[PDB]
Amino acid sequence: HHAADYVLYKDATKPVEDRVADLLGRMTLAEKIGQMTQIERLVATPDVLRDNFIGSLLSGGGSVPRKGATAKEWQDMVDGFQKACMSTRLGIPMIYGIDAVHGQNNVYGATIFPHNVGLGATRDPYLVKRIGEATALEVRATGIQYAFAPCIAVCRDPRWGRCYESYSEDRRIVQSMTELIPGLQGDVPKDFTSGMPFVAGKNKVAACAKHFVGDGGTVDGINENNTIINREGLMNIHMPAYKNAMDKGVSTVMISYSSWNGVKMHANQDLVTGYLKDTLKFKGFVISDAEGIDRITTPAGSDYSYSVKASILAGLDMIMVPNKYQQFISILTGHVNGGVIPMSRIDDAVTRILRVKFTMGLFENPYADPAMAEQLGKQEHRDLAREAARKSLVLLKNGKTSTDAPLLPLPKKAPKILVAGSHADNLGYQCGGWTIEWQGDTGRTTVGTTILEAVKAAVDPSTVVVFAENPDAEFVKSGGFSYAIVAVGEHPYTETKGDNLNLTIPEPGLSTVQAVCGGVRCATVLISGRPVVVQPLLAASDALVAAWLPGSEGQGVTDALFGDFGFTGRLPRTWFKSVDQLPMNVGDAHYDPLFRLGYGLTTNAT
Ligand SMILES: CO[C@@H]1O[C@H](CS[C@@H]2O[C@H](CO)[C@@H](O)[C@H](O)[C@H]2O)[C@@H](O)[C@H](O)[C@H]1O
Repeated sequence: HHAADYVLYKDATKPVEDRVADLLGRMTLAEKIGQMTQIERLVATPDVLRDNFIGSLLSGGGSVPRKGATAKEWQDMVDGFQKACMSTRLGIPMIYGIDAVHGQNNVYGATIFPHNVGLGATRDPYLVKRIGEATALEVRATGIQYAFAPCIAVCRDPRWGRCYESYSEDRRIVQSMTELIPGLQGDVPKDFTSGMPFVAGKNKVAACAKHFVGDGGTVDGINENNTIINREGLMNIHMPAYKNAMDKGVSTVMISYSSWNGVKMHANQDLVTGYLKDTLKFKGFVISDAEGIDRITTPAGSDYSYSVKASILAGLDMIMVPNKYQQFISILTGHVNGGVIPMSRIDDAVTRILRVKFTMGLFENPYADPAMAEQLGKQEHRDLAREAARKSLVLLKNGKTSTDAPLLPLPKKAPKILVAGSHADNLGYQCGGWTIEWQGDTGRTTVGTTILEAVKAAVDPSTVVVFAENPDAEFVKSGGFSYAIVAVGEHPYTETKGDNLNLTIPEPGLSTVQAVCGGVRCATVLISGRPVVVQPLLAASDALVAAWLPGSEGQGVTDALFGDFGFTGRLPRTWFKSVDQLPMNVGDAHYDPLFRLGYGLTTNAT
């Protein structure tokens, strides 16, 4: 179609499959293996990207151009890498990925949404879709085209450090929340074939259903461990939301570090090729987790030659190396040259990668849109996060006896009130893991409103608000307070650091609640990624709210405390009486919860 130097794959009017096949046919082995290689920005340079024909870059947790970087700085970084990739012989644009898992959370000033467990409490898939939409905008504000979300793990044991990344222990709730996908990517057309990838265009991002499969089913909630369950159970609990993801055109699937009945997912041909590709008809690309192929072996990295063979033969398409790319490319090249990995396998991997790139418009818009920068931290998105935080809250108790006046909602006008606890004025703590840093952090790490700040913004001007992080009993009794709001809970964590066999909150937390509630009527706000031992907190408190990890918009909490809205959240997980009961999930034989899945008290708006 019509100039003399015409190249079909560069023609935006041509069908995606025609463009894919036209480009594939022109590629060298080096160019093909390059496409299959994803590297950290930390090891990327223009020469590296060009010389190795690199297909993808990522920012892992906390991998940022600098602390406090603006949206424009991110765009300029991504564009710099893209300019190198576009300078190769074939000019294949790279795709840049990041964990935008509760907003564009590595980025300073990005709206931080509640983590997934709290989103499960909302039972509101349309809310989650709108969060996906807002997240896509804030990711594109930074020039990034690809989000490693949603985590559709079904966490079956809250001792797991990623339980907060799971919408629920109930697969039906996880299935419902796959609405994140068309939020991130755009809605698929009416004709759409389940398993095809889809992204609407330059204001949307490629999504990633992760981590395939059974990441939430590991023994004792040990992160990356073995999931011991028969096929029927894997298919009934851990797999269903992957089919919903196929139906919604999820562009990519990331493989789990975990094993199923002793077989590493990163080496499981039956599940990756036999099931995901051949049965579910997935036609996007399958990506490893970071050093996932290394961890096939024990010790990890002890036979990288085998790691490459096993993973690529299993059906993985793109390898999140993410650092030692030279070794990866060299070994894979050697395996192909020696006939150990057939060219058909390479061509399939590259077909899938290119399919996603062409489909999403990446060849047409390889560079960032500077007009999108202002989407970052946009007030409308914060208003959405505030709605989500409020809807996520689960009221567990509202009065010590059935005959007491209900404490909540609290009055906005009172002479003097107390706000207390380690989590009352700590933005990092209310965001939890995957916020600015990989593991999260403490204090004022980004733009947001803490619980204290939200209280001050809510109350009548005549209301005096006193803050004390850890007041003693005498301070509270002598203070002339009308009531107190006390916020305590878990510190930020991610992945194995969050694995926890005792699930008791750090001190001081309970001691502060006891001191405050002993002196004045108190509403306890519990910040956690999961159910934790809660009977002692309940015994002390007039009212208690499970607020999960509500994100940057602390006014979501006070919107419910002061009755602007009624409490509506319902537990998306079983609340255990004791960790000795675990695992214990709804539908089990000996089900003996402190609070069952679905429990939640309500209030009416005042
Ligand atoms: C300890 O090394 C750090 O690990 C984290 C998490 S591993 C892996 O990372 C993927 C890409 O960021 C996530 O999509 C996936 O869910 C995680 O399991 C990694 O983010 C850091 O880059 C790395 O320093």
